[PDB]
Amino acid sequence: ASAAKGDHGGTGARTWRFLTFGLALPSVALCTLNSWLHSGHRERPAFIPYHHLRIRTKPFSWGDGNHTFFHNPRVNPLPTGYEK
Amino acid sequence: FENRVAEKQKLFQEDNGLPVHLKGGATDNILYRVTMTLCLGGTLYSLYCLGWASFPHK
Amino acid sequence: HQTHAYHMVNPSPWPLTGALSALLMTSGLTMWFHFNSMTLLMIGLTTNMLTMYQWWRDVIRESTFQGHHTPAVQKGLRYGMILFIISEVLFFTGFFWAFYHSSLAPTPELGGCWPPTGIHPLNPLEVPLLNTSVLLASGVSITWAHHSLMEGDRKHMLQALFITITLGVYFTLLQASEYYEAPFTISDGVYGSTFFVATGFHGLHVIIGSTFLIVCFFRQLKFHFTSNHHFGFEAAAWYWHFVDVVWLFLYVSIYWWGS
Amino acid sequence: ASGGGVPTDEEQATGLEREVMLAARKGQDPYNILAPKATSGTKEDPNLVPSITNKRIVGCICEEDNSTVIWFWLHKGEAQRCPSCGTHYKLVPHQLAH
Amino acid sequence: ITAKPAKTPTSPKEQAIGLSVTFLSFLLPAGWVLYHLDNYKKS
Amino acid sequence: MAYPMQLGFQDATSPIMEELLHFHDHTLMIVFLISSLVLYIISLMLTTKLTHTSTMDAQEVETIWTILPAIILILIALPSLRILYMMDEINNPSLTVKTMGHQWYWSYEYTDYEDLSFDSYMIPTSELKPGELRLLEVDNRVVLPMEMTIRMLVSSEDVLHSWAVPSLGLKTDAIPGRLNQTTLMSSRPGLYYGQCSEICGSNHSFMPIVLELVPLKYFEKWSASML
Amino acid sequence: KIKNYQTAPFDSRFPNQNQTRNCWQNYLDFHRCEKAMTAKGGDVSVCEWYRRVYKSLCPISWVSTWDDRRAEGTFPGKI
Amino acid sequence: MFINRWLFSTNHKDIGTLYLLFGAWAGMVGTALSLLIRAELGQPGTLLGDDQIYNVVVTAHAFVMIFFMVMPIMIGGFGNWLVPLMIGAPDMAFPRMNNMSFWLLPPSFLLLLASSMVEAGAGTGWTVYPPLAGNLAHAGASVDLTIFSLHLAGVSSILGAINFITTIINMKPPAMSQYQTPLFVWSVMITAVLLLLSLPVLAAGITMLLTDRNLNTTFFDPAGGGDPILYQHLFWFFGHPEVYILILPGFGMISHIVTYYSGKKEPFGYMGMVWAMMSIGFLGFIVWAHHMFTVGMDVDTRAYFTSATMIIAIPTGVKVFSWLATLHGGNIKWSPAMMWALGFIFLFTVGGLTGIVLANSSLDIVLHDTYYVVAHFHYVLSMGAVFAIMGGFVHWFPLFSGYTLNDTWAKIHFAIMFVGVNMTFFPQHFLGLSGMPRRYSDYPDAYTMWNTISSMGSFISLTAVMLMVFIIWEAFASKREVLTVDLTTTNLEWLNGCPPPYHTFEEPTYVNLK
Amino acid sequence: HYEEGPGKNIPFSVENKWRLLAMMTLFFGSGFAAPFFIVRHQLLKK
Ligand SMILES: CCCCCCCCCCCCCCCCCC(=O)OCC(COC(=O)CCCCCCCCCCCCCCCCC)OC(=O)CCCCCCCCCCCCCCCCC
Ligand code: HEA
Ligand code: HEA
Ligand SMILES: CCCCC/C=C\C/C=C\C/C=C\C/C=C\CCCC(=O)O[C@H](COC(=O)CCCCCCCCCCCCCCCCC)COP(=O)(O)OCCN
Ligand SMILES: CCCCC/C=C\C/C=C\C/C=C\C/C=C\CCCC(=O)O[C@H](COC(=O)CCCCCCCCCCCCCCCCC)COP(=O)(O)OCCN
Ligand SMILES: CCCCC/C=C/C/C=C\CCCCCCCC(=O)O[C@H](COC(=O)CCCCCCCCCCCCCCC)COP(=O)(O)OCC[N+](C)(C)C
Ligand SMILES: CCCCCC/C=C\CCCCCCCCCC(=O)O[C@H](COC(=O)CCCCCCCCCCCCCCC)COP(=O)(O)OC[C@@H](O)CO
Ligand SMILES: CCCCCC/C=C\CCCCCCCCCC(=O)O[C@H](COC(=O)CCCCCCCCCCCCCCC)COP(=O)(O)OC[C@@H](O)CO
Ligand SMILES: CCCCCC/C=C\CCCCCCCCCC(=O)O[C@H](COC(=O)CCCCCCCCCCCCCCC)COP(=O)(O)OC[C@@H](O)CO
Ligand SMILES: CCCCCCCCCCOC1OC(CO)[C@@H](O[C@H]2OC(CO)[C@@H](O)[C@H](O)[C@@H]2O)[C@@H](O)[C@H]1O
Ligand SMILES: CCCCCCCCCCOC1O[C@H](CO)[C@@H](O[C@H]2O[C@@H](CO)[C@@H](O)[C@H](O)[C@@H]2O)[C@@H](O)[C@H]1O
Ligand SMILES: C[C@H](CCC(=O)O)[C@H]1CC[C@H]2[C@@H]3[C@H](O)C[C@@H]4C[C@H](O)CC[C@]4(C)[C@H]3C[C@H](O)[C@]12C
Ligand SMILES: C[C@H](CCC(=O)O)[C@H]1CC[C@H]2[C@@H]3[C@H](O)C[C@@H]4C[C@H](O)CC[C@]4(C)[C@H]3C[C@H](O)[C@]12C
Ligand SMILES: *N(C(=O)NC1CCCCC1)C1CCCCC1
Ligand code: CUA
Ligand SMILES: [Cu+2]
Ligand SMILES: [Mg+2]
Ligand code: NA
Ligand SMILES: [Zn+2]
Repeated sequence: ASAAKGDHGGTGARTWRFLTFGLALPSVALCTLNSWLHSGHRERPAFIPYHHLRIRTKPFSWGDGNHTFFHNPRVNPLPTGYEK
Repeated sequence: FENRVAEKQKLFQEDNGLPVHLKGGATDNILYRVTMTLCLGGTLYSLYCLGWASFPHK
Repeated sequence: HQTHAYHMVNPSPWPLTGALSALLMTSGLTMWFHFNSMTLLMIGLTTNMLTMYQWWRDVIRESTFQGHHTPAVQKGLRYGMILFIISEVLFFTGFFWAFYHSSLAPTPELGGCWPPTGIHPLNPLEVPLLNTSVLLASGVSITWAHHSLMEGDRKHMLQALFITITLGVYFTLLQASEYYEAPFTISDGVYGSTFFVATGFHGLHVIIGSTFLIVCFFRQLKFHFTSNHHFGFEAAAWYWHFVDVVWLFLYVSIYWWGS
Repeated sequence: ASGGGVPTDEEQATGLEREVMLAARKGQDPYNILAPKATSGTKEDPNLVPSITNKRIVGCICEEDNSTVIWFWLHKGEAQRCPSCGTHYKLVPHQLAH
Repeated sequence: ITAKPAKTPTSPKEQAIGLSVTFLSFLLPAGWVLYHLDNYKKS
Repeated sequence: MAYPMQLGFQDATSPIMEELLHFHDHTLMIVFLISSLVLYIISLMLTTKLTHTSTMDAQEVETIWTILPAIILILIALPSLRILYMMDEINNPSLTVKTMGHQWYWSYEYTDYEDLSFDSYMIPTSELKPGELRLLEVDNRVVLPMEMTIRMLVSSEDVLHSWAVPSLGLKTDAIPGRLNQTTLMSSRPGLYYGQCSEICGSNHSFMPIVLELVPLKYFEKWSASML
Repeated sequence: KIKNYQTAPFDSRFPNQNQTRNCWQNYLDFHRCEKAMTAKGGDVSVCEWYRRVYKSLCPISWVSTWDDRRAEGTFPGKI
Repeated sequence: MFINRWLFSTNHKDIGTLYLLFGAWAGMVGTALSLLIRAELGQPGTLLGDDQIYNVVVTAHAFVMIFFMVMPIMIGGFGNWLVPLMIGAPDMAFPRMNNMSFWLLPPSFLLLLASSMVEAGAGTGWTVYPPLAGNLAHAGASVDLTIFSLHLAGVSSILGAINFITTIINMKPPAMSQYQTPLFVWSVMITAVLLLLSLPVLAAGITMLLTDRNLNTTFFDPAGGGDPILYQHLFWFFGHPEVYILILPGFGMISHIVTYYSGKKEPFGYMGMVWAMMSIGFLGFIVWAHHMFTVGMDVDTRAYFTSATMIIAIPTGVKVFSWLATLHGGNIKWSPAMMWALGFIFLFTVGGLTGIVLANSSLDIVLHDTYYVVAHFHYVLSMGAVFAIMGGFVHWFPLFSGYTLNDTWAKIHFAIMFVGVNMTFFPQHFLGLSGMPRRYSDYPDAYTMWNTISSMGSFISLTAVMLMVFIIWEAFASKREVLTVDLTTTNLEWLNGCPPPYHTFEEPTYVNLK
Repeated sequence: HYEEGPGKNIPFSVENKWRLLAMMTLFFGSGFAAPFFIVRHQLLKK
């Protein structure tokens, strides 16, 4: 490909700055717009004690040894089901 | 800010026979002794931990 | 006197302290994992930080201050960095191999399907796409920083490098948020396993790359870099691209194709 | 869109890096970064081997594309010949650092 | 290769001593452990 | 089983193992030839006062010692691959038996019709009956019909194990969560031995496999009574 | 009826040494079939083949485990 | 001054020395471990206990011989000592990082000793396969300490590889092309590239095992949808290249020893030797599954791996025949070193050839996990690798120390070891064909004779090891200082005297470009 | 700067052949003995 733009006669500092502010950052702003729009907590799914999930072959070296490191009560059930 | 590299160049090229890790002054000495103490101490501590775990506590 | 351009390094204690810090951390993790104690691990991490700081400090002293980095010494450092990145790539290779092995032939325990039964994948068009535009954008800004530095523009080099770092931090925060919002955990089978371990390690590389960039930032402020000699910056930038590229693969494989 | 403030090598290079740079500028090579071009190697036109002492190890690649290199100490004095191809080498002692 | 005469010659007697000491340093400790192997197995 | 002072392979009990004995003989000859050729050449180079220390040209003899070995390899690969594919041939078995490896014994399941299954443990040295083989006897043998194509499925319920029977040329790893297949066909009636072939802990050396090959008829009665 | 089964015949879909899927597939197929028939008012006897096959190939413990899970509601497979 | 020199070193020679000392000590540990194995197998019955303690010994024997003896000696020892001297370099590119490669080893070795001290040790085999290595069949710290030991050993090697490759590419005389560097230098670089590419995969794999054992991941656990066979692939992808990593530097030394004692100024077919090491190194990355012929793979896959594995015999053949062509027409000096090199050429070929037997998946079904494999690898390692180390050791000892060894004693040592190793491993081919499995503390009665002879052979080897320690003492005790060495015109490492000064090549060599 | 030449480029002393014999005997003897004692250690735990 060749993109859809042009320059190339001499790729220098001004050109890359132009790309930072004119392409790169605006793209980040659009994806920031889209993301903080499609967010919103999705209704947590019903708990089913599936044997291939919530694995516990050895307790974690922290807490009560049953909570994952970034455990989120709202969405991460314990092997026995969601928390109170 | 101002460019003070020249000063630092002078200090580090100063012929005092000091190895680069201590050529910056007394602080280097301190940091070194702290580092070395932690390493040697922790290592000793680690040997103790090994000795402890080597035997059954039934 | 020497009539060659190579660097004869002053006897240093850093290799030993680093070696010992390695022993303290591995020993430390074992102590943590089995004898419920973090003391050793704590000391290990500390001596390690101390070692790295002093070791690289000396490297800056030997180069910027002592002039030991002749074109030949610098040429060697380029090779060293390229070889280092290569081994880091191969390390990831093992993880991508694990991912593809598990995802292409889902076992009966997963319900013979991918993603496994009971796993609800994040949407690749949401935070993952954002994360992607963030890293790609930092790639553009770091390139502007490089050209600014080569063109002798101090202000704009600092400006661009700062933007790059912010983006790296932004990515790191977004990813930590995602880890917390994720309905699945590392304990959720081979899917959780491959996901967090791969993106986990990549997350760590991003943190390291960022730190490297920050070091360059401060060395820039202190005028360490000349418009023609700034290998520390070049290495940090190569490392940054490496990190960016690994993300693209994670994105395409785990987040997009793997959902 | 542009400005300055970043040092140059000419303004900031120090130590050996600086010497190599200055030497290179004069068209010299005190730090052996370049490979010396050979003379005819005859008794009359020997290869001049710079040195800072009274002897220097010489490596002779007798014929182009040879994989074996002939090594020997070239001493101060009468020209010596490669034990393999017989080309001549003569040591031309000291200086470098004024 | 050419070399100078031994600066501190090791007589045949001396060599018997080094050899014997060397062999024993390997053989003794091991032999002791191996000897008491039954005293270890059940104790 | 192996006999005292055995040098080669245990006698072939299946057509495939026979095939392998012949292939191994073929291979071993080449190995012997090449190794003795090399030892000979070494002694030839070291037994003459004549010398030639000047530069020797290589782009000529390298052709010889590149093409020759290449040919020799093809001479080994052909019959090797013929036998490999032969082992993969579709055969359509008359019976299917499963074996699960456990720490430290094997369990067997003949579930084609009835739900027959049993554990197979090594007979302790102290409880061996006179004439019985130390470390090799098991309480319950794997009774199977002779001269019939049997499908053996292997797996494990804990760590890895490997189900092997040398006289038949068999060795299939017992991996938990996996079902490995192999075909068994004994040309003769008898007792055929094997041992766990994958490190599995404390008693890896003590969990043998003993097959009892009998005529179809006896196999049937045996099935019935093992209910 | 069209039976007289000895053992599970070679299945061209699973021609290699790894038969894990062969057992799995047949176990699935049987319980899927048994479901639709017990559903639409039909005879489960048509599902007989798959039961024989998975019976032959599947280790007792796998079948047992799978059966226990279908009952518990935690069977990962789609039936 | 002592600490500055031996603990804060930045000198390639001193670092190489430290490596030699470490490897020598490690070799004693591995020998002790090997003797314990043969003692247990010396007579039917149980000597130490069940398979657990026995396999903790078998596992340790392997890690120690491989990671602490062979690699430190060949790569860290001979590599650091000779590479700079052979290209006329003042030192290595990253002299400080080099020092760290060394200091990571004692810690790494410590973790290994720890692992065997705590709990019931790690009786897993050096391959450390799950589930046996998992937190259920091997609960406790043992296996975790073993993984950590490998991690440290791995970083040490990766750091060393980065240093060697950079030094060899960037620090040769300006006029010297890569096609003008000695074969040992080539061997070291190729080994380094193999390390750089393979160890990271190993690291990935043992990390996944660590997390399965400690963070509830299920990479190799079917319950979570994992696969024990995934581990085997990751392990062996590193494991095969590793065996080539263990032999390549040996190939390099053999080329130098054979050329030297043949009174030749160069090895036969230099470019053919370079091509051969590169091909071997490459092929070594695409043949790993030959260690998994019984796990149950598709027939096509097994046919590919049989073929790819056999091809390696071609480049290896070129090397063997070239060493013979180097001996051809030479004024042979029957030195102890030459003897080790000749034994190497023969014994290695044997082990390589039986390696070719095993490459046939068909036959491997029956030979896999039997003593035939143990016989194959001990010929190439305990005879190949080890003989290259011994030959290199006696040849260069005078260079490193400044003293000469007693030649007659060295010849006696060679003879004892030769008998020992052959008596130990030859009969194992028999035990293999007849079905004796690997990793067994006891065996059926029929295997008694060969196991008895093998163990006797191992004691002979022990006598040889003890003798060598004495011989090294006698050299240092008598102090016969070196005067002159022959063939220096084609052996640059000797040109600075014995031992060379702390700093060599302060003034680089002179090399015309013409 | 450091000592150079035979017997000086090493971390142990070779001044006295007997003191040296002792060093070497401890050095290699310790390495060789280690496995035996660890085995004893393991048998003495249970
Ligand atoms: C130590 C115990 C020995 C027991 C011996 C046999 C007793 C037989 C009774 C009675 C004998 C007759 C009745 C039984 C016949 C059985 C035939 C069989 O089933 O057949 C298969 C069997 C038996 O094979 C044989 O048919 C035995 C072959 C023996 C070759 C020996 C070379 C020995 C050299 C030096 C002595 C050994 C140590 C050094 C070995 C050094 C490496 C070879 O199993 C093998 O395949 C074993 C070998 C595996 C491959 C090694 C390959 C390269 C080896 C040597 C090349 C040397 C070349 C130069 C020539 C040799 C130069 C040195
Ligand atoms: C380099 C590798 C190496 C070496 C040299 C050896 C050497 C020996 N090995 Fe082994 N061995 C392995 C690597 C090695 N081994 C591996 C990887 C395994 C498999 C592990 C597993 O199954 O998991 C194994 C397995 C193994 C088994 C099979 C265990 C089983 O399946 O139950 C046996 C059995 O007899 C054995 C015996 C021996 C013996 C008696 C020696 C003797 O020949 C040793 C004699 C002494 C030496 C060769 C040491 C000499 C070197 C030095 C001491 C350096 C000296 C100092 C200087 C020069 C400076 N080894
Ligand atoms: C120094 C170490 C070393 C080296 C270089 C090799 C080299 C080779 N190895 Fe081996 N190997 C090991 C160490 C080594 N190996 C170890 C440690 C194991 C077991 C690991 C474990 O499970 O613990 C092992 C296991 C092993 C296996 C697995 C067996 C099993 O577990 O069932 C196989 C399979 O193919 C094999 C093959 C080969 C081959 C084909 C070579 C080839 O590279 C050899 C090529 C050499 C020659 C062929 C000889 C010289 C050539 C000629 C004279 C030319 C003419 C030849 C012909 C025409 C054939 N090796
Ligand atoms: C913010 C993004 C960046 C990620 C990293 C940041 C913080 C975590 C701390 C260290 C991580 C460094 C590397 C990755 C190692 C393990 C995977 C971690 C990735 C991670 O952080 O995964 C988390 C799991 O945490 C866990 O167990 C983690 C448990 C933490 C202990 C670390 C375990 C130490 C093991 C390291 C092995 C070292 C070997 C490496 C050797 C390299 C070569 C020699 C995910 O959280 P969760 O609740 O399960 O699911 C989310 C549900 N809401
Ligand atoms: C599905 C899997 C998922 C995982 C995927 C994850 C990530 C993707 C992978 C990669 C992307 C990452 C980063 C890319 C960005 C920058 C890298 C830096 C490159 C750079 O910018 O390189 C420059 C030039 O090219 C040079 O080096 C050229 C010289 C190179 C020298 C070093 C190489 C030496 C090593 C061995 C040599 C190999 C030999 C080849 C022949 C073998 C035949 C088989 C710097 O100069 P220098 O060293 O002085 O050389 C002088 C030659 N001009
Ligand atoms: C699977 C196993 C494979 C089996 C291997 C088979 C081995 C090959 C067997 C024979 C090879 C034949 C090569 C013939 C070359 C002639 C030898 C000769 O004589 O060597 C030189 C040729 O140079 C040259 O090729 C250089 C010198 C000779 C070059 C070749 C010598 C090496 C041959 C191999 C050495 C033995 C190792 C064999 C390995 C198995 C001599 O030079 P000229 O006469 O011009 O000058 C002398 C002056 N005049 C003119 C007055 C006489
Ligand atoms: C690379 C260029 C050279 C080209 C040669 C080709 C070699 C490798 C690339 C091919 C990879 C894709 C092939 C997948 C297609 C088959 C799908 C499949 O299903 O394969 C799967 C595994 O593939 C997997 O993970 C595959 C995982 C990858 C393994 C390959 C290892 C090499 C990686 C290291 C290279 C470093 C590169 C640096 C990166 C820039 C599972 O195995 P099966 O046996 O089917 O089990 C199913 C049974 O139930 C029935 O028998
Ligand atoms: C929470 C955060 C903590 C996490 C742990 C890791 C922390 C930080 C890692 C970030 C790496 C910082 C590295 C800074 C390096 C500074 C030294 C430097 O950049 O040194 C430069 C050389 O390159 C060189 O050595 C290049 C040196 C390359 C090193 C980069 C490699 C990354 C290493 C990661 C190691 C992690 C280990 C963890 C162990 C458990 C100096 O040469 P120039 O720049 O040309 O200067 C000369 C001019 O002034 C002349 O005019
Ligand atoms: C379970 C936990 C396992 C933990 C294992 C940890 C092992 C070690 C931890 C401590 C190591 C950190 C301390 C700093 C190391 C810096 C090496 C460095 O920066 O070395 C440089 C060379 O490599 C270059 O450039 C290019 C390459 C730079 C490589 C940087 C070092 C990274 C270490 C990799 C280990 C990562 C471990 C994995 C962690 C996730 C500089 O070369 P020197 O010889 O110094 O000097 C030469 C002079 O001319 C400089 O003026
Ligand atoms: C695999 C490597 C090992 C190879 C085999 C070792 C070779 C022989 C070593 C001899 O060593 C010893 O001999 C003893 C017996 O001869 C012991 O003494 C013991 O036995 C006695 C006499 O029977 C007593 O007098 C003492 O109390 C005693 O403990 C014992 O201490 C030991 O040092
Ligand atoms: C190779 C590169 C990487 C090297 C290894 C990586 C090192 C990772 C360190 C992890 O350490 C931690 O461990 C903990 C456990 O000890 C935590 O505390 C916690 O754990 C507890 C102790 O049981 C609780 O009291 C608390 O709630 C708390 O979350 C914790 O925050 C975190 O810092
Ligand atoms: C061309 C190249 C280097 C020659 C040089 O520039 O000196 C040489 C070195 C080794 C040679 C190879 C090795 O000798 C091995 C092979 C020998 C066969 O005679 C031809 C192909 C063969 C694969 C050779 C092809 C080519 O002549 C190679 C690759
Ligand atoms: C063994 C490995 C898969 C490892 C894993 O299961 O994770 C697989 C992936 C791709 C396979 C390769 C590719 O599918 C291409 C080739 C296909 C042929 O039928 C066999 C050899 C062949 C060269 C394969 C060998 C082997 O089975 C490979 C390399
Ligand atoms: N990886 C590596 O050094 N890259 C990163 C890893 C995270 C911490 C900073 C460096 C290694 C490559 C070789 C194998 C082990 C990982
Ligand atoms: Cu079961 Cu070994
Ligand atoms: Cu291999
Ligand atoms: Mg196996
Ligand atoms: Na025994
Ligand atoms: Zn010449």
